[PDB]
Amino acid sequence: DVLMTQTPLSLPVSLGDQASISCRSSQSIVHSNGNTYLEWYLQKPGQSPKLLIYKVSNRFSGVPDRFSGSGSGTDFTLKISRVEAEDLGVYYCFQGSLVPTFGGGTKLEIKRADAAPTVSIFPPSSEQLTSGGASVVCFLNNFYPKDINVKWKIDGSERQNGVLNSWTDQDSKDSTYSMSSTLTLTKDEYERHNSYTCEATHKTSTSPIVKSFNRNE
Amino acid sequence: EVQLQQSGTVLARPGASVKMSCKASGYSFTSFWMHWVKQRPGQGLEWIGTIYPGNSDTSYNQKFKGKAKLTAVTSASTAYMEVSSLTNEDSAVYYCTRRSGYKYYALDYWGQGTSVTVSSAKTTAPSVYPLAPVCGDGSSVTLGCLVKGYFPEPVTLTWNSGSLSSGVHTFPAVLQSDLYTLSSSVTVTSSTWPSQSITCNVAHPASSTKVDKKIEP
Repeated sequence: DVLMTQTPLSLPVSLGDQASISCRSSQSIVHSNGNTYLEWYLQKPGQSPKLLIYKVSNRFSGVPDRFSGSGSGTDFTLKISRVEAEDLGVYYCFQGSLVPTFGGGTKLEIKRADAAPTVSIFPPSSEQLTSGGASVVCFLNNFYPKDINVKWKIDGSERQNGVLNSWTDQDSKDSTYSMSSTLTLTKDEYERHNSYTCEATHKTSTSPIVKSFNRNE
Repeated sequence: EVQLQQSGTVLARPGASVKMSCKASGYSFTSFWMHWVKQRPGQGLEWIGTIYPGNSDTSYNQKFKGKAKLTAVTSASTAYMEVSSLTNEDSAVYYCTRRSGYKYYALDYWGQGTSVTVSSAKTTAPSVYPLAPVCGDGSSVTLGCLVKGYFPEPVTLTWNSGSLSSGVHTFPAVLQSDLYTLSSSVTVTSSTWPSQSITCNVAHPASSTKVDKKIEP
């Protein structure tokens, strides 16, 4: 089995900078006819992939000349000298020879300064509480890098169950991310505790960002 | 002029089989290899298999051997794929793309893709919940909406019929036991709300549902 090990999986870049996506085969992919069938595709969010480079270093027709391929041994490289806002998305290498294998992906994204999440906890709505349910939502807005962690607590007691998180993609305006955790309980179960905490630990402070409330209000 | 059209969005119950089409045009169907690629909800691209029409040769990924059945009908210029014994892992987007011969030798044309959802879920309108900040007592005030327990995707959520858009953070829907859950955060200056009405308009087309939820205190 041939393995296309593509790195890195995430490459934040500042506009106008040169990007370098690498892709390595677990052994030579040079075919019998002497040809190397190593292409590069880019899948922009919401659309299908599209051919960029074919035969290792050849640019497909209509492809921005800032794109270029190369690659020898088992190491191939995609370069985007001068990254524009249209180049952002997921890049894939692909050895379409023997058993066609895709690289893993390298999400081209924008780089900005680190930024701490801005947390906000919301108690269950009375209407949800009428149906017998009770979600406690925590928005962890506008941060960077995207790497963030959330721990819930009930009466100081950690609660790892029924918590459904969901992250937004990099914000187009400020290049930040936002996450959304949600502890869903039962009305009765909810109505048997006071303190509902959610602590966001991000790359910025070594101290979790705590957000709490008491049904005592 | 080469055009790859694929069948629509299919919602399949688990354990079933799903047959999808891919109508080619603008080129000789029988002279090129049609490839199929799978993309699970969150991961990269996976090569499934390939058929050469007009001789019906096939080549599968070991993983898909008994799972994906590639066929082609030259009089319909349509490649087909039947994914059977449907599991959760079969929920993904499927692309039929063409392997060009001379010039490029690569997947230069792709279809818009086919979205298959494997679930036992029945069609369910959402439950839209207002998320007012905790209790009484900064410069900006974060509000939100919780849209949960719906089937199937998608839903559309706007803030104030759309007047509010900056500061809005709509997070990706996630399935938590047969149904979907989506949430949205709207950050507006203190002097805007409650001084101003901030309604959350949720539409679930599959259920012919348009719901407004005004965020009161």
